[PDB]
Amino acid sequence: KVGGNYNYLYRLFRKSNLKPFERDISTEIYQAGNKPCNGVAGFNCYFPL
Amino acid sequence: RFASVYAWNRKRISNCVADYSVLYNFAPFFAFKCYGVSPTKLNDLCFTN
Repeated sequence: KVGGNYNYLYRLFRKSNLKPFERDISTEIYQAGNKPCNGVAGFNCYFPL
Repeated sequence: RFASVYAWNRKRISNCVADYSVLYNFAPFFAFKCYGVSPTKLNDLCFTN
């Protein structure tokens, strides 16, 4: 679609590697660690999808 | 003081430890984007230039 097709997404980075034939429905934000992240944040707390 | 945009400088780093710890330099960044390389995974990668 022209600037659409947002229904198909992916994950560029995750906290840990997925197991063989493992499925993860949750899409929580990866914690930064060096800075407390509750909502949006900077270095390591971006949206995965 | 930095240089202008029409006469931007370029510093070559080839014999130094690539410690990506930009967090202590004005951590509230206005625009921190990464292209091709993950933000947190960059600290554990080696390159040429």
